[PDB]
Amino acid sequence: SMNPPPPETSNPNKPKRQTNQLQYLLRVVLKTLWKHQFAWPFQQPVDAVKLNLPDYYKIIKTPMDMGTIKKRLENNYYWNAQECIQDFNTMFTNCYIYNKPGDDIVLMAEALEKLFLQKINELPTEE
Ligand SMILES: Cc1cnc(Nc2ccc(C3CCN(C)CC3)c(F)c2)nc1Nc1ccc(Cl)c(NS(=O)(=O)C(C)(C)C)c1
Repeated sequence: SMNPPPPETSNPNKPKRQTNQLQYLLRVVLKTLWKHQFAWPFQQPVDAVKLNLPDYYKIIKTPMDMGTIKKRLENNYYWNAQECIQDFNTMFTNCYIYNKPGDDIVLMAEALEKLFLQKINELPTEE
């Protein structure tokens, strides 16, 4: 059961912007989660072949990970902050959909999500 191609991170025809909110999502939100001790399972797309999870991409149909988010922010791929915030939320929700309460991977996502929520609570107003 192969891995699908990763989510898109480059598209020259996509309208995109650099807003102060998107700068905050890279410089504060992404950077804080990325350096966390629990970040590594989320730093790249799930390799469901190497992890022996043949059902993963049959259940998770909108995959997302912080490696993809990092590339999108570095490429200024987004139009607005909500688009990027949705990518984070997709990543967390996907984790809770696929896994069981109290699993190690869920505990790791919950720690990252708590920090995520604390940082987006202080999202600056758009200038
Ligand atoms: C982002 C994400 C979401 N969902 C899952 N679900 C998952 C569920 C079960 C397993 C094993 C399957 C064979 N079983 C024998 C043990 C468990 C699995 F490999 C992964 N994985 C994720 N990313 C990830 C990336 C690298 C690794 Cl090494 C792991 N492994 S892990 O066990 O979750 C960890 C060591 C606690 C981090 C996960």
